[PDB]
Amino acid sequence: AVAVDLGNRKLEISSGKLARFADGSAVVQSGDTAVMVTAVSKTKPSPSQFMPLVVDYRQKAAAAGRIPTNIGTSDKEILTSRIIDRSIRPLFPAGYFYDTQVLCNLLAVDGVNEPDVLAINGASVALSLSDIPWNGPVGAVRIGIIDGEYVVNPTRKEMSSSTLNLVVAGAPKSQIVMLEASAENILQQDFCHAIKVGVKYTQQIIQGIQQLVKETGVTKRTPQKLFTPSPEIVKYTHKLAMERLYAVFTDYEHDKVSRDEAVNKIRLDTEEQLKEKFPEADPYEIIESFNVVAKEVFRSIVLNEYKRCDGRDLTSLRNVSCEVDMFKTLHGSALFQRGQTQVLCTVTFDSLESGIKSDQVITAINGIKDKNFMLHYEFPPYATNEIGKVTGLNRRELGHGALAEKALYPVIPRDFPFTIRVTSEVLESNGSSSMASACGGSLALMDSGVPISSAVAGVAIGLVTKTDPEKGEIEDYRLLTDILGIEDYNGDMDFKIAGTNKGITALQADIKLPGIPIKIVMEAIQQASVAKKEILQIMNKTISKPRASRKENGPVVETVQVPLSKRAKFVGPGGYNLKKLQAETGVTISQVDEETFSVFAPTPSAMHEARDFITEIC
Amino acid sequence: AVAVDLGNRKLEISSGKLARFADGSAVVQSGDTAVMVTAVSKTKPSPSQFMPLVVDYRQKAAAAGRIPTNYLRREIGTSDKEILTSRIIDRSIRPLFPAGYFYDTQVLCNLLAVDGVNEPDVLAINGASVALSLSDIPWNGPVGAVRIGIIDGEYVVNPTRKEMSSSTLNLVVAGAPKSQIVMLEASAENILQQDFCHAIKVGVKYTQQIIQGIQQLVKETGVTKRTPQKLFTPSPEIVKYTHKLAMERLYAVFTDYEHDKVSRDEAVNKIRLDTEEQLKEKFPEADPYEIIESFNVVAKEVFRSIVLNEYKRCDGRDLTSLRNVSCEVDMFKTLHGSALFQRGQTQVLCTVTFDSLESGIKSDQVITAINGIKDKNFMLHYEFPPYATNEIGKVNRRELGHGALAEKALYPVIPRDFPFTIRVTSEVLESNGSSSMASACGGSLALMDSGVPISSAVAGVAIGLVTKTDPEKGEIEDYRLLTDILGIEDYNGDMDFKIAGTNKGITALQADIKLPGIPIKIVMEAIQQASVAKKEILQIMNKTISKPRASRKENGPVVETVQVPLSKRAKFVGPGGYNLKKLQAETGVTISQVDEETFSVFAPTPSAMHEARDFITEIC
Amino acid sequence: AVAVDLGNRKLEISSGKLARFADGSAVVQSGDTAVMVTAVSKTKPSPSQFMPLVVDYRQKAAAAGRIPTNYLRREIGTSDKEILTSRIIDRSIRPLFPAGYFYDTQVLCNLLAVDGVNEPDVLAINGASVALSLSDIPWNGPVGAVRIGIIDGEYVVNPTRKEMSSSTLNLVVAGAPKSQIVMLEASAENILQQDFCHAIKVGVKYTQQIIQGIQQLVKETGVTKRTPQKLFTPSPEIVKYTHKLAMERLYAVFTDYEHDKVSRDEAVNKIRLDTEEQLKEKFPEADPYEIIESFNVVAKEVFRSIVLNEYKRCDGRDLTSLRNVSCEVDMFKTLHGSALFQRGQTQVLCTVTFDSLESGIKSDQVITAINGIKDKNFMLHYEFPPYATNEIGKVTGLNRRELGHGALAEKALYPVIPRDFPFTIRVTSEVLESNGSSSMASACGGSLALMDSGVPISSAVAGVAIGLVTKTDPEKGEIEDYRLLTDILGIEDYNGDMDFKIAGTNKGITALQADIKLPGIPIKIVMEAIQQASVAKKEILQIMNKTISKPRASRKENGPVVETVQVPLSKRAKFVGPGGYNLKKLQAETGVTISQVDEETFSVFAPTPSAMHEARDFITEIC
RNA sequence: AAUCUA
Ligand SMILES: [Mg+2]
Ligand SMILES: [Mg+2]
Repeated sequence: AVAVDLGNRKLEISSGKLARFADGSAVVQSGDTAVMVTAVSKTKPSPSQFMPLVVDYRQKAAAAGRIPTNIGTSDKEILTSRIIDRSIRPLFPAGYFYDTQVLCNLLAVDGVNEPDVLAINGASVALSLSDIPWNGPVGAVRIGIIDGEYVVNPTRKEMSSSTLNLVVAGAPKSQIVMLEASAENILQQDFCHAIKVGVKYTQQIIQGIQQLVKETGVTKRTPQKLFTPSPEIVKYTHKLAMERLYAVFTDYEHDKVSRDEAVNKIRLDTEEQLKEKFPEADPYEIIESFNVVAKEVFRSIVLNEYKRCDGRDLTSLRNVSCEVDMFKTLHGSALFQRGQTQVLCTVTFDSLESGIKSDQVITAINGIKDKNFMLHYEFPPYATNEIGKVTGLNRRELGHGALAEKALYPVIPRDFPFTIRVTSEVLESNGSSSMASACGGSLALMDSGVPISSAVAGVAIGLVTKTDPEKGEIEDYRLLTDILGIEDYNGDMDFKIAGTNKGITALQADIKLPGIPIKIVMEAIQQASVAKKEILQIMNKTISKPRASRKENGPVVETVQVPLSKRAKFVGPGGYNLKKLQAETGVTISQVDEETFSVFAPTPSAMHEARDFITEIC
Repeated sequence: AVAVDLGNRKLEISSGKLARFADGSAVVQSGDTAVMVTAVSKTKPSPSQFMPLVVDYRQKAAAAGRIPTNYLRREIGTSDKEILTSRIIDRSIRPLFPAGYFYDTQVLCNLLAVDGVNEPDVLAINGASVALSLSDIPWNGPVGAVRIGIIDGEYVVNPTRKEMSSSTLNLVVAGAPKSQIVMLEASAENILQQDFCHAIKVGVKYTQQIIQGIQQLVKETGVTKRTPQKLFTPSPEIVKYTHKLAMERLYAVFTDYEHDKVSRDEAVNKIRLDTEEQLKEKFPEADPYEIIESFNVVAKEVFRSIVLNEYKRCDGRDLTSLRNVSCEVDMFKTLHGSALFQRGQTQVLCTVTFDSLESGIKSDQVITAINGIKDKNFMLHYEFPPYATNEIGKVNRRELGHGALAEKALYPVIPRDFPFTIRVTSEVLESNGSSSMASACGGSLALMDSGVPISSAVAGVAIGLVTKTDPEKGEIEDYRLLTDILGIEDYNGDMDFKIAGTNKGITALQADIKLPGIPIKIVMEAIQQASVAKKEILQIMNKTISKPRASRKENGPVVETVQVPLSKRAKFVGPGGYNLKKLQAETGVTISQVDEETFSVFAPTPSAMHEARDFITEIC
Repeated sequence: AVAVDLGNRKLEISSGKLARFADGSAVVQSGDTAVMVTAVSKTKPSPSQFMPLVVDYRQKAAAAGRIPTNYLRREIGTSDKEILTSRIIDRSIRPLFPAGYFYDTQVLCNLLAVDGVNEPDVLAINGASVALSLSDIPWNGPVGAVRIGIIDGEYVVNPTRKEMSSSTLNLVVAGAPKSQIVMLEASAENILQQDFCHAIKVGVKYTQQIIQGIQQLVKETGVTKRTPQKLFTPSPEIVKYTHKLAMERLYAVFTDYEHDKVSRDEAVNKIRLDTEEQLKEKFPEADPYEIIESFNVVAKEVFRSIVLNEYKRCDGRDLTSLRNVSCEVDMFKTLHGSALFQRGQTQVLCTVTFDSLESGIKSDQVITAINGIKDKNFMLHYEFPPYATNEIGKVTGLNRRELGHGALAEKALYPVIPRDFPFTIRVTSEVLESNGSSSMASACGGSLALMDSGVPISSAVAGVAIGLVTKTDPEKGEIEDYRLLTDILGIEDYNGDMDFKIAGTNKGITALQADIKLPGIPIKIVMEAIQQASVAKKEILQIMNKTISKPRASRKENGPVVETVQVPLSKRAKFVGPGGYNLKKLQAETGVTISQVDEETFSVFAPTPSAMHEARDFITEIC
């Protein structure tokens, strides 16, 4: 057991008592909250030609106050699993194509110490003490700002009064592997200092975990094969396809489909030559060698020539155009276009009672939104000309919706008369769809008449690094503004950051490298601030201020007087008449007093239909 | 952009603005309702040896687009109304795909906006036609879809929501070029056959106007169709070789009138397992699947040649004769109503269960709204267990579609203001075709056996079709309409024309046309032919039972209200209704408070009422 | 159309009327309750290398067939009672299928009618037997199934619903011809062993009469069995050659008492890899599965021969010795109650949480809550995470295994749970380590956690599993010798003949589930399996009593607290908000449950006293 | 999916 001190917090880490059959197990305890994290990795190679890592963070009695539920994973559990997955996936060795599952069990929760941060550290310790190949321990802390003071691992009470909710995962040598933040439109300088404080605290956790690894003997397994392309067949692919790929990536009038088809034309014209040259080569190895050669050729152009595949410099945006009031019956609407990415954002007002539901146990599972504000994000298969199932929601769609929701959350007004639901549908996808959902969402919010404090613009910052194979240190790098899909795919990170013209509201740094220096992170934040200014200026031309009032076809809430003698007929047997009227019409009726009822009509026409029934009944 | 005028209604078609990445995309707008339909088809052939076409119609709100909470909940992802609309769109566009187009195709419908006036389901069908027409996906001529209603004796094209609630007909017609009919799906309030037939002719006329507008939009756009990598149809030289190997043996099998479903299928499979192995030797390089489909083509042609040339079915009937129909009722004492309907080798078990009126409404508004209350307090659950075909399967879109059709058939004769919620359960114990239509006949018997005072008995039948078509002109030379088709005649036929009604009208219709459209003359004669069969079936059913029972069974449910004083309300109801909720789960009764002093109690059985009564008395 | 008389009950059995397309069909009727059971078996062999038998018992209504649920089946899914009934039917008919029958088989039960008096679950087992007997599916002799209850000290066959609610024993017996018990499943209210044993003897006598009636129906129908395309059993000459290679190596592994679960399995797999290559070159044309199953047969025979010949288990103990048992309580402060039970290499984490009495009522009370309400407000939730076996698996929802094991452990602890407890008792048993008996360890750990939580259970409950290794005549098929094993490991359950799980207090039996893999076993073997487990259970209760012998005098300080706060009538509208909006908002944001109990009284339930502070401030500020 | 906690 090792105790790590973090200011006024203490992190108790232990292993060797529970779940000893697993490849790796660890118990991380803070206060009275204990999380057991387990890592299991299969020994046989996976049929899939990639890393089949899955993280399942499960909560027992998932509610505020620990109400024991006792079928579906909660959205909070899904988001926590994605944060853990992003913290540990970069540190896995390349070619580790083995099925791996990390499971988090909430042994105890005291309602004071948040178990989500403990689960990330537990995943690090379980992997560190296991035989699973994994490069270096990571440390995860949460940084908040309470009354201008930075606090490490704030309690539940402190988090409720914090202007920042930032989670930092750090690697050895003060590297950063994961950033996930949501701020109440705080200054960039305050945001930058919180990352500096967080990275310092993760180093203390890392050296504590390293002490635990030193005490208990850890022998790493030897995988039967690491599925990385052979260097001698990678460099032969370079000879065949470098010139053709170079012309394609300097062909500045390509679009998304044309560039992809041109690359695939070279791939089909080179993969067959690779097969004859190396008959014994793995069929997947042939595929990955072309991906390796294409990726490095793509990045070499950016590093050497400071020019991108579509002919713009490292700091300029794509073509941005937007419009509002697309359709008459929508309460609010906006079509935001950025390059070849198109998002349709719709604002629908709802009754405040639609935020709560029946099944109060289920209601506490997903909670109640503080501002009665939610964002539903959809990524239809036709956005990328693909076939896919539309039932349910993906993990990626849930995560993208949460990021866009917390980007717009700081500017959403308090105590709005209606529940605000924003539906962002990605009609066309070429990268930064979630950030486009924030810009289009704010445009649609202003079009619907919601008096938001400021317009919110999001942007994605890419990164291309030259890393020496001798030590793994970064010597040169380029930061790209408003990256395309191919730049995210061939890049090192997807630094999605949103905010108003005077602050930052959300951040999600999806770093594919085993860690980046804090210097790069600071420069990416500054670079994104300038790009955010340009996007906001374009957005303000379409609409700069919220409309003076909501659309005339919007919802209306009015009270109806029902006498105590006639109320039996009004509600019927067990509320049958009220529920029947709420099904044939969208009107929601909720009793307020013994002689009055509150009627919410989604449209003025629905109000007329309901009013006819109320008079006829009474 | 092209505008099509359909009487007093206007249709707006546009493309090139939204979802430019999809193979095809279109926005269809009527009034303030706009629907975007996209069509994506893969380039590589699908591993499955058939057409993998899936239509997903999605709604962003419920109750005429007035429930914004609907698509917040990914749970309860799809409703029955969405499934039925997806099946309608699928039936309208599936027959127009080229034969052998084994490519994964998905058609997705997004409701951009709905005004609560114009119905988006018909616009979705037209949007699917435009998206496919403008795309590079190989697809035949444009399909126009309209809805025809009868309001105050007048035929209305694309009636609004208000007009639909007052119309005696809800008919959806999909038309191909040259006034062909691709899909028919109607629910009628027991209207006359002549009135029904006129609406089909009116609808076909209106669909041609839509096809004209879509054709102009296609002309303006530079639409170029892709060349598929391979169309998976058997080679003509292989089909012709299979013909001389198995035509005589298949002919003897289909002229043997002593075969049942299993014996005929086994005899056909015996020839298949004898000819396919010989096909491999003659064509070593042939695609293995091509061999399976070659025998299917030969068997289908031999099967149809007998009906056309000899006017005789495979079981010895003529074109108009029905199968043996036997009925039974009151088999089980505890069931409120029951009926066992047998038609040939098709056996359907129908059960009527009476429930409380409040049982039809869920505990939350959102789920209640998305799956709205039924027009009457009546629903039909349709089950197709795997053992009905001696198969193994998990315990469905097809069962939902069949149940909706059987519910549509029986809905017009269901009485109004019935004290209980009528729930009809149809279980296909044995399947040999027209199981859904047998569910309508058996359901009528079970409703009469349970004591439900239906206005008239309802019988349904399926009409087959066997055509000889010109290989060059594509025109129908001669055709045979078949009465009460078997399963094999559906499989080898051109359409499955399910139509139900009383002795004096038509209540439901669903034409599953597998041809690229059929002439309106064939449809009119199929309706007339089904009228003759419907009368004969109703005559047999009347022998088993001709009128509803004078009263419900003595074991049936009963409602009665008990008095609870205000002082005893706290003890009786309990903490937050806990005591009431415990009772309604133990004894099976349902207690609903109707006023301050009295509670209404519904008990499924008189014994269940006895159990709840004794427990209630000791508390009070 | 054959009627079987069982005392004052009748079993009407018929066929040839409904669902004639199925390979087998039968209608079994008792009183006014009728059940149709169908059996469909494919003719083409399954691509899998085992037996794909699935039983789906489906109901069309809940609460004795009062509230219909078939229409909502798409949304409500399969109820817990249906899953448990399917497992009982599966256990009754699975052992009688011939070895090597690798063909997809589905047995479907359709409840034609229920009168609320005769339970259809027993008729479904008999209907499965008749449907298989009259079908062409290769199946062994008919199986009769009865339920035995003890009402007022007398034994009742197939008790009604009214009688079952007054019975101290809910025992279901499935019997084979010649009085061979094939399935046992029971839940007793801490009854004596002598009374329990007599009920089994009575039940087997009644199942013989049903078998006689089914045999009469089969004879008059004229049933002809199909000939399977192939029975996938290893060739006798292939097995013999495998026994010439792996016999000595496997014998050394199983006589090496220093092994644990992982090392022993790794040692066996090392021999498996060595032998399979020699088998492949010796029999190149052999089925690749046949090579695999040949080693399994040889390894099973070597493993069992040591127990029979030498009376010693693979870990060195004797037939009656228990593995090491360690117990802990109060491992976490915030848990209302917790325990850590270890038995060899089987570790179970048991947690007790108290909720309000209204947490046992679902959302759709009229229809969803009808799927089940706990009698004593007590339930056990059993989880088997994939890392207990060091495996990877899907981890949302419960499979049939976890529902069955949780039901068994819940029934073991149910008799000792007190009555009129102020809170809803919820026990969660998570298997952290698995080496053969986790469901029984959930009963022991659950008893410890209940005492640690402060619940005054009548007595401690201990569960044990009894294995069985038999020597069977190749020609006659009669058992000539047998050994009963106490506290079996996973390897002994896998290579054994039965998984006899029984639990109870020091004075009686509370639960039983006999997972017999043989096609029936003599009643005397079952008789002394109960007796042997009585000795084993006594020793386990001695170890558990050392850790904790009596429940704690009071519940933990951080436990739930419930009391009522008065809300004035003039401001009740503000307190509840629009349509109870404020109450639901407070419940989601704090966790407290507020339920109106009078015209001015609201009962507040708080999971923790700290959360009650938050709620009390909220009520104070919102008046 | 279903056996299978080897
Ligand atoms: Mg077992
Ligand atoms: Mg077992």
